Formats: sequence, C-alpha cells, structure tokens
Amino acid sequence: WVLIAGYIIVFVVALIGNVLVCVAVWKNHHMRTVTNYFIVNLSLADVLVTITCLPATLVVDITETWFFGQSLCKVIPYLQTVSVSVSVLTLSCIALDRWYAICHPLMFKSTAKRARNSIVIIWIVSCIIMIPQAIVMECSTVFPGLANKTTLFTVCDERWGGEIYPKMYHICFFLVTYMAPLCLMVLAYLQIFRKLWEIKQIRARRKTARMLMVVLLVFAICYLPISILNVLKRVFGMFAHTEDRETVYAWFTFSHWLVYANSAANPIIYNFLSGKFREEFKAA
Amino acid sequence: DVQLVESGGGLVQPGGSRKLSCSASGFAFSSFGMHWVRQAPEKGLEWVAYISSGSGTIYYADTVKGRFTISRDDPKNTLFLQMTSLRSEDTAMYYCVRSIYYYGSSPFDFWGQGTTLTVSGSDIVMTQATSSVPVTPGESVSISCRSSKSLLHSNGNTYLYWFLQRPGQSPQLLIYRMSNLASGVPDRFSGSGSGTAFTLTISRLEAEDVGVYYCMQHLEYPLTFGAGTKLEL
Amino acid sequence: TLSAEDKAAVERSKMIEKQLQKDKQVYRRTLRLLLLGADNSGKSTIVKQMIFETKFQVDKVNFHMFDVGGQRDERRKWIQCFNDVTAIIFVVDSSDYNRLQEALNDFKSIWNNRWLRTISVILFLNKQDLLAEKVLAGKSKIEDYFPEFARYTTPEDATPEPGEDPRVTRAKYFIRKEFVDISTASGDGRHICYPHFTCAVDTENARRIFNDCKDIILQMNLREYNLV
Amino acid sequence: SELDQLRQEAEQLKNQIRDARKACADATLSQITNNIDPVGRIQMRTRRTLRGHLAKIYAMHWGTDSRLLVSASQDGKLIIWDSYTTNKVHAIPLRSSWVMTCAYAPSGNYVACGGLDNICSIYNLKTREGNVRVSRELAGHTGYLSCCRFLDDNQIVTSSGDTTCALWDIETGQQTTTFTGHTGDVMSLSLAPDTRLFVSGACDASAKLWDVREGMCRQTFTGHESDINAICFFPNGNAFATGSDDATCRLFDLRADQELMTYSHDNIICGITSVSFSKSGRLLLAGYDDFNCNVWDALKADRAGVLAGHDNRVSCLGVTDDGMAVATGSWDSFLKIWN
Amino acid sequence: VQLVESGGGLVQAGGSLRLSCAASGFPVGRVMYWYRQAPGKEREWVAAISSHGDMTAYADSVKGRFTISRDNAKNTVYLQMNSLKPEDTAVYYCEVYVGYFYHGQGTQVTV
Amino acid sequence: NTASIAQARKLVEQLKMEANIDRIKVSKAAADLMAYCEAHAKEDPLLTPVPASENPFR
Ligand SMILES: COc1ccc(-c2cccc(C(=O)N(C)C)c2)cc1S(=O)(=O)Nc1cccc(CCNC(=O)c2ccccc2-n2nccn2)c1
Repeated sequence: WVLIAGYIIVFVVALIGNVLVCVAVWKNHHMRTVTNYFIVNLSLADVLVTITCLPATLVVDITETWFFGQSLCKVIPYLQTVSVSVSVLTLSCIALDRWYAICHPLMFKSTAKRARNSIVIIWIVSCIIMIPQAIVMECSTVFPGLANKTTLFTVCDERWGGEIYPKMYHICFFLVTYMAPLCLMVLAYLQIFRKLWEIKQIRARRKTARMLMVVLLVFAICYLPISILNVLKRVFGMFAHTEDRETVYAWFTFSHWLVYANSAANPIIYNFLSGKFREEFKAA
Repeated sequence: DVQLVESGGGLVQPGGSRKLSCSASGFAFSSFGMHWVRQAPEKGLEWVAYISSGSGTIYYADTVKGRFTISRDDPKNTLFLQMTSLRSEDTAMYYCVRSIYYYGSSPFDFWGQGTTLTVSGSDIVMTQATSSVPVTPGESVSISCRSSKSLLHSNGNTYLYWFLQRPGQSPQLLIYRMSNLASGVPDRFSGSGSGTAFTLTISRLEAEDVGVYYCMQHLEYPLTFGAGTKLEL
Repeated sequence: TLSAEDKAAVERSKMIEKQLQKDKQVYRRTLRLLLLGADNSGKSTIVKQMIFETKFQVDKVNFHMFDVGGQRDERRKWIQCFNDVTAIIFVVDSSDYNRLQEALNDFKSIWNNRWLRTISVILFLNKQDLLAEKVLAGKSKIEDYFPEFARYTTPEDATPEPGEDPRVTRAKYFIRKEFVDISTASGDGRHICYPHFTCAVDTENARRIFNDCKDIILQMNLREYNLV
Repeated sequence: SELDQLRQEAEQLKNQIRDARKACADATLSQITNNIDPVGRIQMRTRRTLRGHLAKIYAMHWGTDSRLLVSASQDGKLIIWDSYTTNKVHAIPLRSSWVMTCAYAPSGNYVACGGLDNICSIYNLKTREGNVRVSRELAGHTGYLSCCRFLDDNQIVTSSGDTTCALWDIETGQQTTTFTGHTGDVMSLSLAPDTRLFVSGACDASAKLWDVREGMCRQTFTGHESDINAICFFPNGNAFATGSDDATCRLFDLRADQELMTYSHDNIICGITSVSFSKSGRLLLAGYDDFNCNVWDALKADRAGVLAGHDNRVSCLGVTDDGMAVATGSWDSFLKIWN
Repeated sequence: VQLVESGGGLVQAGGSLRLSCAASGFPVGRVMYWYRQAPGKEREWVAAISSHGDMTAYADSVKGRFTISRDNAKNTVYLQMNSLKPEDTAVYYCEVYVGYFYHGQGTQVTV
Repeated sequence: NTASIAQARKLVEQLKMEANIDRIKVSKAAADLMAYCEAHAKEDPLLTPVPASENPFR
C-alpha cells in the first residue's frame, strides 16, 4: 500500500538527516555558532516528531484500535503535540533571527544569551500550552451502529464536559501552532524579500530571496490541511456522523504525512542546500 | 593621602539606636572590602562586621547578629554601621578597616581613627598567654600566640596576622600570613611558627615599638583576635 | 575547601568578569575603519570636517576611525593588526596625474594582501573640484600619462551630476574604471570595493561610510548564516 | 671611487668572515648527536583555558614565581591571571587599543606594554591606593615598538620598528643607550640569563648580538630567508633559536659564530610566530600560523609532538622558570596551559 | 447541546432502576453511550444504543443484566438496570460524540 | 654623498671589529651544548614528566 511505503520512506530520511546535522555540529567545532543553536534545537524537535508521532500514527490507522491503556493515552499525545509545537516555534524564531540580521544589520541583536533565552521560552511555552492534551485524553469505546461494522474499537480521544471549553481551547491551539508563526514568518520573509530585491552579487543575492520564499511556502503548505481539519473537527463539529468513517481516517492520516514530510525536509532546506554547510560538513 | 575617618559615637541611652559612618579619602574605595572592628574601654579588640567589595557578601559576629547592619555608599565613599538594641556591652571604640583580597595582597593594612560609643561556640580560640614583658632598648623580644585549630591551610598559606597598637592610637599591620612583612614596617620584625604555634620576634627593639601586639586568624569567619601582650619599659 | 581569602579572591575575579562583559557589550557594536591613502590625498581633511584615533556617530552608531601614519613607509608588518576591521577607507588625490599610477600600485598592493583577504575597501576619489577645473582648463592631458584615455568613451549607464561637462565625466569615469579594474580582478565574493567621488568641502562622507558599512555587514551576515 | 673602494673592502671583509666561519666547521650538530636516544612522542594536554579577552591576544609573559602571568590583547587591556586557579588578579585598561607586546617585571612590582602608539607604558601594580596606576610613559621611538623586556625595576630594553633598540632608565625617562645597526623592523629580542648582553631579530633576515653595557653590536647571524619574528636564548646563554616566515627555525651559536641546526618539515609552509626552549634545553617549542605548536628535538632536529587546540593563529608562547608549564595564547582570545 | 440524567438514588442490593437521559441541541440520529465511573476506580463502558434504536451493544460485565432503549419522541435514552450487585455504586454519565466525547452531569447509584 | 661615505666607513669599521673575534670549533661547542642538555635532564618537567602528586596544574 502507498501509505505504509510513504511513512517508511519519510521515517528514515527524517531520522538520518537530523542525526547527521546533530553529530556534524557535535564533532566540528567551527559549526558551534549562535546561528546553529536554533537549527540543532529544530533537529531535536524533528527527531522527537519523527519517533513519537509517526509509528503511533501508522499503527493506530492500519489497526483502528488503541492498545496502550489510559496512562499512555494521557502520556503520548502530550509528547506528540509538544514536539510539533516546539518545531513550529523554532521555525518562527529562525525567521525572526534572520529578520534581525538582514533588515537591521547594525543593531547587533543576535547574541548567544538571546538564543538561549528564546530556546527555553519555546520549550516552556509549548509545555505549558499542551497541558489539556494530558488532562483530557480518555480511552473510550466507540460503537458504530451500522449493519456492516458490528465490532467495537477503543479510541484515545478527548472527553470534555461543557461545549465552550473545547472550542476556546482549540481556537487557542490553532492560533498558537499555525496562525501566529505563519504571520511572523510571512512578515519577516516578506521584508527580507523586499530588501534583497555588481551584476554578480545581485544575481547571487536574488537566489537567496528565492530559496527563502521556498522555505516559507513549504511551511505554509505542509501545515495547512491538518490545522484546518483539526479546527473543523473539534470546534465546528464536522466528521462526527458515521457516513463513511474510513475515508475520514484516510484523509486525516494523509494530512499528518505532510507534517512528517516537513519534519523530514527541514535539514534539506535549512542545511544541505548551501555550499558552506556542505564544505563544513565534510570536515567532521 | 590615604585616610579613613569615622564619626557618630557619643553617649546613647540603652536599648536605643545609633549610626556610625567612616568617610574614606585617598584610595579606590569601591574595590576594598571593609570591616568594623571594636575595642572595649579596657579590654582587647574584637571583630563586629564585614561587607564585601560590591556588597555581595556580609558577615557578622554572633554578638551583633540581627541587631546591627552594615552598608556601604560607593559614590559618596562612606561605610555605615546602623546599631539597634544597644546594650551596655556595646560601649567601645569602633575602627573602620580596609582589606583587599587577591593573590599576594595585604589585608587589614590601613585602620581608621575610631569612634567612642558610650552606652548607659565552635570558634578558633587564639591564646596569648602573656600580659606584660619588661623590655630594654636594644634586645630581641619574642611574643607567642597559640592557636586551637591548625591555621595551615591545604594550599600552604598559614593565615595569621600580627598587629601593633601603640599607646594612644589605632593598630597597625606588622605582618600578614605569618611571614610576610607589610609595606612600611621596619625589617627588624620577623614572623615564625607552624600549624598552631607562632612567634613574632623583634630584634634591636627601639622605644617606638611599645604597645600591645595582637594576633588574628583569617582562616574562617568570625575572625578571632588575641588578648594582646603589653610591652612596657 | 576554599578559605575566606580564596573566596574573596574568586569574588574579585567575578566582578572583573562583570566589568569585562559590559566592555564586550560596548565593543561589539562599534565599527573600526582603517583610514589610509597617500600624503597629498586630503585624508586628514576628510576626518577634520566630520591624530591617530577619531570617533564619530551616525544614527546612534559608533564609528572609530584610525589613521596610522606615525611610522615609516614599510606598511607590510603592522597591517596584520588590522585584519578584523570593518572596512579600509582608501583616499586618492585624483587631480595630480603623475602620482596616480603610484596610487594604483598601492591599491593593488592592499587589495591583494594576505591579511586583508576579507576586508572591503571604501574608496574616496578625493579632490574632484581640482580635477574638473584641470579638465576644463585643458593644459594637462590625461593621455600623456594614461594613453588608453585616447580610446575611452563614457558609458551611457553613468549618473552625471547636474552641470557636468562630458569631458569631466569622461575623466572621472576613466579614473573610477582604473581602480575597479584592479578591484574586480580578484577576490570575488570575499570583499567588494565602493568607489565614491568627493570634494574638499563635501559633507556627505559620514552618510556614505554609514551606508557602505551597512552593506558590508549585510553581506557578512549573508555569508555567516549559511545563507549566501 | 672612495665609496666603491670602501664597498669592495666591506665585501672583502664579509668574505674573510665567511672564511673564518667555514674554517671552524669540523662537524654538525646532527652528526655529533647521532648516538643520543630520542625523546619519544610527547602528549602535553590542556590543563587550564583562560577566557576573559575580547579580541586577539598579542603577547603574554610569565611571572618569575611561575604562577602569575600578564597578557595583552587588541581590545586594549592587560589581564594579570593567577594561572593555578584561573583567577583574574588584575584588569588594566590601556590608553591605545593597539598593543603588540607585554612584559612582567622580575620583581613583580611593574608591568610594561607598548604598541602602535610608539610609547612604552609602565604600570605600577603595588600602589598604596589599590588601583593599577600608570607609572610612566617612555616616548622616544619613531616607529611602533615590538618587544619589551625588563632588566631591573629601573631599566628596560625596547625593540622598535624604526630599525632600532634602546635601553631606558625609568627613574628619568630618557633612553640611555640606542642600539642602531639594523635595516628592517626589529621584531623581537631576548635577554641572556645574566642580562649583560641581548640578541635581536629584524625583518632583514638578520640577528644581531648587542652588548648592553657598552653598546656595540658584537656579532651578526645571517641564515634565514625572511623576517625573523621570534628569538629566544638557550638556557645557558651560549646559543639561541630564531623563527621566521620561511617555515624554518634554526639554532645559532655564540662561540662558534654560525648556525648549528635547522628545524623544518616539508609539510610545514607557514611562518613561525613564537619560539621558546624548555628548562633543560631540549624541547624547542615553536608556534606556527597553521594554528598549532610544534615541539622540536633541539639535538636531533626531530619533531616530537603537536599542541593543537587553538582555532586561530598562535601569537604568543612561553615556558615558566621552573619548567612546569607552557602557556600559548592565540588570536581566538584564549590562553592555554600545557604540560 | 444539553444532556440531563434522572432516576438515580440509593437502592438496596437486588432491585431495579430506570435511568433516563434527555438529549437536545444536536440532531437525533446519533449513537448514545452510557458510561460510568466508580469513586476510586476508572471510567468503564456500560452500554450503547444506535441511531434509530434498533441495535444495542453491551459490555461483558452487564451482558443480560442491563437493558438500553431509545425513545425518538422526547429524544431520550433509557437504561433499565436489573439485578444490581453491591460493587456497582458509581456515577452514571450519558455520553455522545460531537468532535469529542461530550458527557453530562451523571447520577449516583448506591447499593 | 658624504653621509653615504660616513655610513659605509662605519659599516666597514663594524665589519672589521666583527671579523677579529676568537672562534672556537663547532664540534666542541656542540659537545658543550649536548653536555649541558644531558646534565639537566632530570630537572625538566616537560621532557621527563612528573607524577600528579607534584604537578600544580592537576
Ligand atoms: C499523532 O498521533 C496520531 C495521529 C493520528 C491518529 C489517527 C489517525 C486516523 C484515525 C484515528 C482514529 O480516530 N481512529 C479511531 C483510529 C487516529 C492517531 C494518533 S495517536 O492516537 O497516536 N495520538 C492522539 C490521539 C488523539 C488526539 C491526539 C492529538 C494530536 N494532534 C493532532 O492531531 C494535531 C492537530 C493539529 C495540528 C497538529 C497535530 N499534530 N500532528 C502531530 C501531532 N499533533 C493525539
């Protein structure tokens, strides 16, 4: 099947690319720069997204049954969503730090203490914002109720009491994990594009603006379907009546594949597309 | 010229409050640690307070802990001691002492002038068993000071300090760390000893070498003095 | 197992490190500019109208420009000190033609120095009022010293000032071409050259150095961010 | 014709000097020391790293008690370190940011520095006021000064880049003796163990042996092919080692008046920045532009170790008086202790 | 969207009860579950009734002991409990799926 | 040109006073440097290193 093959391909690329960037920073001492703190934090966030989200997603999809009991039902979605939001927030911090270094190069803002404080603020804000992903997740038993299913199956889903708390929480979730990093990244890369737009250096600094808009479009496309599908399911209440509930799982598990493909394509579009990183990568 | 001058003494009713302050003219005040060291009307002298350079460390004796406080004013170049809950055991004379600490420095080198204040335990016991030795001008005199704990630290330094108080003025650092002579001392003084037993030797004693000689340990806080040894003719 | 004096010595060392960190915060945000040129260049009248050291400010940015002229003619041994400066300001008296090949040889000796392989040059072609007056006089010709000026026509992509003769513009762009031929023949991408024309009573020089240092640090940031 | 006659006489005297040098050459230092058993691969590891400077470190000097050391950097500071505990004992701000040399007094009381301001500034460490105050500024050189070395508390020998050395008396301020005779910038000097004659290396590939008391150049040593920018005496004061930009060190000899041995390897093409000996006189340590130091056997010309670990060019190097450490400071603002 | 429970109380061992769950605010063609939570223990599944009330589903512990039904007129689901055990004192909730698992206040049964 | 004459004559005087130094053999000088370097081998904490009980940079 195409989905099992796709997950198997995007597992190993994400794993080996991010651990190669990590050990290449760890071995070579000339790569321990202030600009590489966010990139090694992004690489740990992408191996966490790769090992906590992907096998659980494929196993829960192709079996349609949660196995792991209520303690892991409260533990695993916490780590999954914490890893995803850490990855998105460090992408937006990379965009802001590139905005400080190009559109305002003479206010020497990029220091190592700033990168350290930004990293710990990212981890703290994500770990505090994902707390009802550990409070609410209960293991439940879904009865389909149509002639052909005839078999129960355990899910690990949210269980709220009262209808306004999940709506305001998932509106806050959609604003934190998609809309605010997208707005900051669009503002930063749009002003960088206005800045970088004598023949040879213009032809060389136009390519940089092109690949930065490529990076922005990769993030803006790979995270859009799962965000609008999650805010359509939890807030507005769609995909609830069991018309055909194995097409919904197929589209929801395709929309997770785009997230994992972005976490696999991060070390390609952030490290391995510049010649300087290749020249410093083969020295370790 | 280096000088410290303290004021704020006088007669205070018991139980009240009083403030002392030493103004410092002639040295880089912001880089010297400062001490308040007092002396009873007829007894030897004892250490009451210490503030650091940059005020990052403050130490007190057990007698004044909680009812005294010490604070420095680095732009205005002053050191304050605010004393509340005065007993009749705080009648004394107060000296403001500078001391700087780095590798090879000379702490306790310059001493203030002293305010006369009148009011209406796992330590290091420094023992000077003598009280008065009769001297003749042109003779070598040896003064002992026996510690209780060993003052020889593991880094080789033996923290023992010898001071001289002439009749009518403030003490003066003769030797520091059991061997080293301070700047401005005549070379006839010599410090000997080991571990717990120490000796100050004065060769060809003159008439301006009289007074009481104090030994002081700087291995651990609080800094304990000796009882002194008077030298009369 | 430290003593009392050892702990106070460590506290002294910590306060010294605090003052050194404040000095690093001041030192990181300043821009050092090595100013040089020949003896007739008007190099000092640039910095007196805007002495080893000189400090000035443009838009709350601190510039620290230093002219090293207390030594003799052998610059080959102290120029290793200035291999991490922001820019080199090279001043050229562009009106005496017989001392122009010496300036071109000196610029070729600085541009191809092994310690200045990453340092960009802001080039001020000083004293252009005398050049305009000597060209409009017509008594001293440039093809007696540079014969390729007999074959040079001014390009249509130039930016002539209002009031310029074509002869003054041809002379100015020939001199600028003679320097950018040396600057564009080596070190592509590592460092650039920024040629400006300057009068003696010109007042836009601090803004020009400011804009060129902005572009220099922008390119340095594009390089060090794996982003070029 | 008298100019040509004296030029012919000068080249004839240079020919008879070379004849007298080649007459006394009976063997080679690599020929007498064939039978000596070698040293072995030396593994000197980094004990301390001293991280306080903001810009490139240009010079250091050990104290005579083998514990304290002063170091000068291009951000305009001297820092005096307690190297056993890595404590910063002093931090002295300089008037000019471009400092190229550094010196610690053999009594410990004073420190000297100098640079592109042509001035040797002398600082009094043990004042009655607790701060490090500038004692005095010696200003009589017309070029930048390259090296300072104290003789006493009251006199100091200064190399400068106006092709001249000098002997200053600090209680007065006026230079007592001027040692002229070089033709390029004098880059370094090294005093004898008895400090009655010193040696200097300049940018004309020549090293001269000056007598401090009288003032004449005693001998001249011409073996190199580029700028000698490091010099250091053998510990008995009868030989010295020079390092230049032609990737060679060599050991000249005061009594035999000629070169003994060259220390060079074909995989080394960068210049030497610093040269020192060990306490016995067998490990010639040399700092290079390829970011590391080399330990040459001073009797076999063999290499015996590498001290790598500096990210940038090693600019200063020194061995203590008890021989128990080697401090190297480099252009990445770091000093490192090795034994 | 509102779910109200009724019918609980303290009834001795071996009787019968009739819990009612009235539902309003969502379309009436939805599967309705009955869950319970014992004080101290976790949340277990009791019963489930389908969209139109034709197919039921029970767990193993209450199989043949409880019975569920659905009235489409007042939009209510009933759980008639027969043959109570003393280990069944628990709070009963009536849950449904709207994006998540929405439940009601629940009523205490004590035996 | 007289300054060139004075410079050249003081140069030839310097070469004359440098030519008249007594030179010892190079083999005896190498033997002396070797003898000093072998008679001080036990006092070198870099050549023959000391144990960590004596090393102050431990
Ligand atoms: C990642 O984990 C899974 C992925 C898919 C499935 C799956 C697939 C198809 C159908 C079914 C299904 O309903 N049945 C009956 C079989 C289940 C299961 C698991 S899971 O069971 O391991 N974890 C878990 C369970 C319930 C909620 C949460 C919150 C997970 N959060 C998000 O979705 C999410 C929303 C917006 C932006 C990013 C987001 N995001 N992507 C990555 C991590 N967070 C986590």
